[PDB]
Amino acid sequence: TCGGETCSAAQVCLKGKCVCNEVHCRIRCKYGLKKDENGCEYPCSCAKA
Repeated sequence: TCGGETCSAAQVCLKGKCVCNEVHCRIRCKYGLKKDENGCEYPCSCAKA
């Protein structure tokens, strides 16, 4: 575990906390990237607005 929590596939355990991993997306989107419920932009997809 990561400090009492399980990190999602979008996160990495750094210093005992789940944080979003670095973001590298090639798609170009009118409203930018979609965030999951932790705020992370993984997998890369265009946001609905």
